[PDB]
Amino acid sequence: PWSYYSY
Amino acid sequence: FNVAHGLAWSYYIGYLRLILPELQARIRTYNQHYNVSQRLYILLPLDCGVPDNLSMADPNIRFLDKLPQQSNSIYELLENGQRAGTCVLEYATPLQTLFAMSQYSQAGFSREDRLEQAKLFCRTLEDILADAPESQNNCRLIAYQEPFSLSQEVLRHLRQEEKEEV
Amino acid sequence: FNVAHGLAWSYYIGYLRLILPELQARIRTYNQHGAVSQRLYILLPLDCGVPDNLSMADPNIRFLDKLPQRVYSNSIYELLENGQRAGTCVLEYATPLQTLFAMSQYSQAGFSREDRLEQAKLFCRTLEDILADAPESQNNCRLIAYQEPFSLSQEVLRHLRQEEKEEVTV
Repeated sequence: PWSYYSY
Repeated sequence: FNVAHGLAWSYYIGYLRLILPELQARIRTYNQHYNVSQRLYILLPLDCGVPDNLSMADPNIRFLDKLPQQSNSIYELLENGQRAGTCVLEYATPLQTLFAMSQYSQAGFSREDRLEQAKLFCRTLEDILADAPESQNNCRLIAYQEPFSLSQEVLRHLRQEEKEEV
Repeated sequence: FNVAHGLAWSYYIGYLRLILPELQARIRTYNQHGAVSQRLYILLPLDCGVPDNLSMADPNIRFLDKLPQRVYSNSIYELLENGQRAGTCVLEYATPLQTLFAMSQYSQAGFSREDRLEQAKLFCRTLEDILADAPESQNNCRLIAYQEPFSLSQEVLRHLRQEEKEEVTV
């Protein structure tokens, strides 16, 4: 997906 | 002023640049079975409306499998209940960021501004991939403004790509 | 062509707006078990250099635990002075800043080192205005903008003690 930033 | 610029560059720098280079190899390894297409088809609905399931947008678009690693998913396209094409299909996720801004009153983002930035996002991403090495012409952009069969619109592009390949 | 506008808005719409509302409640449950600040401190290194481990940037910043609970993982860090615990807070980098760094290493982008710093300042200003008119309203968020030449642990400690000052005066 677009979990570009931290997860 | 133009929020699409950041969304396009971030979408390419943070996502497309990291899945596109090896995309063909993952499809080729998958394509070893059932001796489908080589490109990543990105849907750009100019309404910035991304459903959670693609099957809803068009009943002739159905899930088939997920592309195994070496997350993208392979979809099957139908015509009169018969499979007419199979490709890796995915939405331009930054379009939901444009939609959420239009539902954020404190943003000042109107529905007209959403369409304008959506069109700018498509043009900017096009120029980006044009000058990009990772593109390799393994990624095609499907921009469509709802009023039209989305399954037919993708189908038109799949048959054209096969035409060029031969 | 200001790329920071998109990066800031996406960072708030896709991340900050989804972890900030309940951030305090996660911290309160943790503090039931020392004490942790109430705000999320975001580091904005204007050089756009985000290391994989914060301990490298400053040896006086050490990992302590991750804040217990789309779902996103935030972690609590402790700041040191002469080997003694002087503060503990939820610390994290501005992830979109690496996007500015990667663009500057992309020749086809035309993004120079001067353009990266310029966009970094725009990213910091825009996020400020966004959060100011925001429901969370930085009431759970502080912005740390620093240009490396500097003790990073001392700069965050300075803001932490100021927050404690405000918490007992106002």
